[PDB]
Amino acid sequence: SSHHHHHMPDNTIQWDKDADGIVTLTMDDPSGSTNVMNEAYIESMGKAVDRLVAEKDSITGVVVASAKKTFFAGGDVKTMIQARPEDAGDVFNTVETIKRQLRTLETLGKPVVAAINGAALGGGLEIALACHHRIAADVKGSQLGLPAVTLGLLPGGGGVTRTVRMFGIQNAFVSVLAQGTRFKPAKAKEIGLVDELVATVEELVPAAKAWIKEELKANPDGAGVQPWDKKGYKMPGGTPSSPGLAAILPSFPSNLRKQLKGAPMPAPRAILAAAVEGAQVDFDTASRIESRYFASLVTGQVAKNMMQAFFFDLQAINAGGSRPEGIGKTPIKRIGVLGAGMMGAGIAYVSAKAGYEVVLKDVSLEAAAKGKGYSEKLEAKALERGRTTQERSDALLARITPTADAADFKGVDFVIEAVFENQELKHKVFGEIEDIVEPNAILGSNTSTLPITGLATGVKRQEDFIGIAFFSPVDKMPLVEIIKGEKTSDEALARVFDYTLAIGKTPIVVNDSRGFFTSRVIGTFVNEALAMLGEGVEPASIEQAGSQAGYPAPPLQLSDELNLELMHKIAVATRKGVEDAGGTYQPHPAEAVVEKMIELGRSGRLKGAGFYEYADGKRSGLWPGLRETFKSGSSQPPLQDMIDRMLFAEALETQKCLDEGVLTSTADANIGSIMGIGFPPWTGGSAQFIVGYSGPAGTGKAAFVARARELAAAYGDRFLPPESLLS
Amino acid sequence: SEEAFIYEAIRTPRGKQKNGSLHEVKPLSLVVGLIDELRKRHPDLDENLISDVILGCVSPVGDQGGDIARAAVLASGMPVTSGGVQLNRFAASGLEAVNTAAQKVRSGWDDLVLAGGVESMSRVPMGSDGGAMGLDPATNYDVMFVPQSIGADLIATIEGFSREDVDAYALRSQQKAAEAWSGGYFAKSVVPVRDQNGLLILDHDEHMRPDTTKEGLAKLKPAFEGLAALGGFDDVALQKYHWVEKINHVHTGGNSSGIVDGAALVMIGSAAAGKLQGLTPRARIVATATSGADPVIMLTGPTPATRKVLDRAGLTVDDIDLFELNEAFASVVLKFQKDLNIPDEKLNVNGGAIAMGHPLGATGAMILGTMVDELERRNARRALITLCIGGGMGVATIIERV
Amino acid sequence: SEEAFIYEAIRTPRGKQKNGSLHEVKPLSLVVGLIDELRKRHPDLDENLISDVILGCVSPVGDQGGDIARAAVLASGMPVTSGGVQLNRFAASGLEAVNTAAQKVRSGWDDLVLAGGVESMSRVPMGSDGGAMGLDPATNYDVMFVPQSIGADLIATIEGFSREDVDAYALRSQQKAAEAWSGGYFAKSVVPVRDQNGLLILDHDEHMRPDTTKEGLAKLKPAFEGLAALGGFDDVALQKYHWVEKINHVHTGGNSSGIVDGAALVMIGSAAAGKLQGLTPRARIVATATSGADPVIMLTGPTPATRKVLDRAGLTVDDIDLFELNEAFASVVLKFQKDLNIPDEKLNVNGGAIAMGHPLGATGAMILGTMVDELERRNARRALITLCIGGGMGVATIIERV
Repeated sequence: SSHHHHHMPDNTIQWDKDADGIVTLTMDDPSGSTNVMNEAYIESMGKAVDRLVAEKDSITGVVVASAKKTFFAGGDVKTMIQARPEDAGDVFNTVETIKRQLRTLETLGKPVVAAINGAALGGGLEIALACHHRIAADVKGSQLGLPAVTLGLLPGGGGVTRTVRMFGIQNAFVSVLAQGTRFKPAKAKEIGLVDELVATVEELVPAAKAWIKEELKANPDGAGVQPWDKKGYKMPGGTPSSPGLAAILPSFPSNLRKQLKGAPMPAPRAILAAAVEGAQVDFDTASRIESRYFASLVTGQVAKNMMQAFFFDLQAINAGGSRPEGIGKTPIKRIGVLGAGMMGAGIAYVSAKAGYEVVLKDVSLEAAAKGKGYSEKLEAKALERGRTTQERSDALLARITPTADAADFKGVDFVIEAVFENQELKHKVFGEIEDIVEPNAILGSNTSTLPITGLATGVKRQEDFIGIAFFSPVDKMPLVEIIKGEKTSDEALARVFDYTLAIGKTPIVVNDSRGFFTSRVIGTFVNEALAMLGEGVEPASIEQAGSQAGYPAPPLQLSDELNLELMHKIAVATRKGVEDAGGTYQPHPAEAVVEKMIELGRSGRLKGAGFYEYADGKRSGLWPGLRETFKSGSSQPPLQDMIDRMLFAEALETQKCLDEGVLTSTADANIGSIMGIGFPPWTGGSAQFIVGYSGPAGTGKAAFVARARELAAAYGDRFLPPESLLS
Repeated sequence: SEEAFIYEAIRTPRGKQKNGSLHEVKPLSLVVGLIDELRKRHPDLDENLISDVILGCVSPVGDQGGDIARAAVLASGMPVTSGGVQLNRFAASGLEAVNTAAQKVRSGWDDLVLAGGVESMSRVPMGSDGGAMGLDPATNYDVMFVPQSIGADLIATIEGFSREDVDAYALRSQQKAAEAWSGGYFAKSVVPVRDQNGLLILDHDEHMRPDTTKEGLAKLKPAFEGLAALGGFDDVALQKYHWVEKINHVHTGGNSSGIVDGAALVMIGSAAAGKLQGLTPRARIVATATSGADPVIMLTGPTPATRKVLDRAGLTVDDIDLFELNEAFASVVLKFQKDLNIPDEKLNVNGGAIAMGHPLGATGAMILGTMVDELERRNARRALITLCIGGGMGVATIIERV
Repeated sequence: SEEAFIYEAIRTPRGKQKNGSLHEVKPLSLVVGLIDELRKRHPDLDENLISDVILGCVSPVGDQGGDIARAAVLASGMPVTSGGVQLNRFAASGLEAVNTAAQKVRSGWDDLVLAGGVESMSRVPMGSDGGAMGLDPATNYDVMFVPQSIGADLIATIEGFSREDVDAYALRSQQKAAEAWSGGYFAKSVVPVRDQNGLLILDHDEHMRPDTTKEGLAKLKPAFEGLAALGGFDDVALQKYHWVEKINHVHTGGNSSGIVDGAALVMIGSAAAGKLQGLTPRARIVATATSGADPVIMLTGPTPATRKVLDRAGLTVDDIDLFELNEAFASVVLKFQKDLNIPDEKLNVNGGAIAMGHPLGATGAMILGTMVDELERRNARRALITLCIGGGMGVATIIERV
């Protein structure tokens, strides 16, 4: 139990004690460009902390700075993902040592100030939280927060113990901890996470040493003593024993299940537990409870799932994984968007938000103005929130040129298409514009189901034709499904791949096939629900099984947004792809349920009536007559079987897309399923859900095969596992 | 081996929270006053044979802390060899104190035992003792904690009980409580609370509103709905009961139990203890049982607890003459009536907690003493006492008039 | 009728107040961990036969409020038909939970019952539940309230026990507790407290100071004397014991019980319940008794409680092989030894609360489980368990190895 991990890595901290006795610890990791909490940092901080305890006589203050672009970000994800349940001892001792170093730096009896130049994420803020004073530079792009919950972990370096002490249980949980909210340096000072702000980063350290000289002279007793280390400390909002908090304290876990909708996500409940159980005891005991909960998550499967998808899979896609293996760079000078609907308007926004000159075009100059107005009601609601200025927002709306004339595309080197799914329509619309724009222009098409191979036959330069499937709403949905046609050039992939990164979105590469990958897998999801409804399952259970599985929207509710008559046409197109090939089409039992609602005149919310009942443009409960139509309640299977049916049907269909070449890697399958079809993040993706499965039959791919065979022996042959993972 | 008999059973009038007559009386004084009444009824009783004094208390904090049963033994002048223990089983703490006392007698290791409960909710509010499951996030999240208020609305929504149905039961409870006081059924049982000088403080269950109308209950608001929609307990309860779409908030202030003060005492002993002390038995404990159901609904407990005590005693529903379920919520009683097909002429014949109030720690002993005196008035044989318990628990007790 | 048998008896290591290992563990987790151990010992046990879970708790407030027994049943995954009740009889709450469980079995109305107690004194200090008699002036004045600390000094002053005498008993308690751990008598009984990951937190009674010397105890100060001289409880105690001139303050921190955390569980059931569940009995509850003495001394209770349980079971002091009195104070044990002429080779053979600590709610079950395992090691027959209770009470229990 020391300051070091062992009782030969590099050194990551500099030392500088001026003639006034103010030590300046400048973190500067040589092996990388980001100060990350690794094994080399723990040894460097131990040598620097032990030196502070030995030289405390000739020291009057400490300033913690950094020499990178950012302050300090995250931790060693390579190691936390490998920690097995038997490694919980080393995981517990490691975070205990990291907090023992901070607790010594915190209780040093001298002012310790943090100079936050850039990002302070995860373990970065937890070092600043251990400081008595915090100064942040108001540089755009600097973030401050504890986003450990996104990776399935909790801030186990004093983040929970100190944020609860600074703001209270209620404030710190909902605003800082439970969602991993990232804050600007201006918003951070607003809530108390930052105490002072400076214009540039050069003002940081001289102001930190000026604050220490002021704190020592004006407050000699309380210098270097945190508010919770004083005698009369009173936690904001009270401890769990005070009457004010104890009256509303039972509502905290219930409000958490209300937000998470009963999803099996163990991280947000562990954060709430360590937050309350830490307020009942002292800091040093609270610091140890925070560690025991942290080691419980690291050795768990859900954390390894999220760390695999939200870190390794995301950094691999942004690295250029599924990019063409070797291609150069070609810029974009003018973007042309066809159609001013809900899709074409948002595309013109996210393109113009990245500073791209957009020439929006619909059939009419009237609707083209209403297409730009979609982005106007996005900048106005952003101007009300104070995130952008009037100068920048007027430059964004100045790049979009709505029009109805086809010759205005003269000079466009990147075309976007966003009209209905009609092959003869897309053939003529592209035919009116192919000879107008630059010859090098990319001919992109935002398509849902229509194959890109057939759509490319309507243009002369088929190598420049490609599919760019966005997602509604375009301003927030970050996935872009890039469909690769048979004629599509390899350069066309890179030009669109680089464009997606330029607009801050995550791309995936998909080979042309039926339903692509998102629309193909999300269909099996809504089909499994409609299958249950036809089997006599209660509709209220299907909506709970959908939300408890981890989906953002229940399936029947999604089956109303996705027009019920639109899905009937998808089954018609699939019934044509097989019976025009000779084979006998085997229809899914959900297709008969769709036509049963079509015959009743309830084909989704668009008609004003589907599975729910709608009034004044608002969803108002389920249809009362839905139970008599399908004899609901006649079959009552376990809820865990319903959850596994909607999850396996998507995991099995994802595995088929990997074999059929629809997807190249599993990183595009995991990230593509989450950021697109809405797959539960606790699974880490639809492909990760197979190898990371955990149930009452085992763990891993082997247990997935047994459970899939168990579901197939009771709910149809469609649940049998493919050969790519069988035995 | 030994047979447990109820020799006495008394209780105090039930006050109220807002401007209650018993808000000035310490809860220790409520237990002492009932002990003083037992001496008034049997002055030549050797209190050294009293082996234990068992009290039920759901919030044993402050005035009710420190083994109030022992504080009642010392402050009333009882022999110091009478012990005293306070147990907490939520709303059934009073009935379980009677059960524990009766089971102590059958063991032959105790002769004569006092049992009952006490709860001054106007001085010690409900939940003042904290909560191991409600306040702990890890426990509140793991086991789905949704307060009893919503669990009643969920039963009514599941079993199909309308707002008029629960108001129809709350009305007859106000009537049968007013019919019981007018006929003087409680004159022998209820012991008026008098101060030190002897001046009267309260002599009647003052939470009653006997002039209640069907139209007056419908004008009320479900104060149980805002706490559910704001706290988020509606969605939590529906996550386990996934086959229910919407919770119908039917429970208001006029069809739920009242927050009142009170205390009750029951004298239990063996046949040899009563003969030696010159006491005649008034009832005999046939059998007791403890079971439970799901904790999310929290109130389906009295259904399997009644089935367990009936099969253990070798009886059926037809063999029982009176059923007494604590009227914590109206839908709880209608649920119990539908599960076992109970004729409502045998279900809370002298009203219940909806009109007269529900003191948490003492209700189990109050409704027991009500059934002992009613078996004698009706000259009936068997009576069954049940209570719905927080945490999805259930306790039932069968008594037989002797 | 039915015979009550002890099938299992386990406990946790006892922490300490100042920088205790169990200060981070919620008391609910201490009861759950022992339930997890019982499943580890009997995985093929139908827990639906478990009729009740009775826990003793002297300060049921905050972490220990809200029927922690029920919170232990729901949070451990036990069947919801297992009930749960928390009773408070001061220091004997754990033993009375065993007594109430055993008396429940003899009544035939319960099959298999868990019993024990829990008290995290480092998180919930003693007296946090308030006090009906201590804080009420009318009750504190009428019945003469003088804390247990002075009552021990009064017994030593009355019975003529010197400072060296109580230090001679506190020394042998530190030795016989160190001799018990070295010989491994507690290896089967004590269940180490492990966290969620399984990492060890505490595996030994850490309040012990086995390197205690006779000269080290004499250097201590009676912290029991300043509170008596300032609060004025010396003169109050001497007003009833008027034949005593001066109170000799002999009790310090080294010869009194320690303020420690801990929890214990005992599995009790009928012979038919154990045969059906594949369990073999380890001991049999012969008889229990509840008596008491004067509340001003507060600790002369275990003397008539032992005489009552011996005459009821038809035995004498010579018929008992082991005596186990809770070492709340040294003079309390020397008093009990002199009243009944007990050979000190039969009195707390494996140490006691002076060395290993005294968790209020769980000590009665801890020292009981110590006597069950010691009757098997010694291959003896009968053992008698007693505790001194606040309020001048006393509870004794005789067990017989089977």
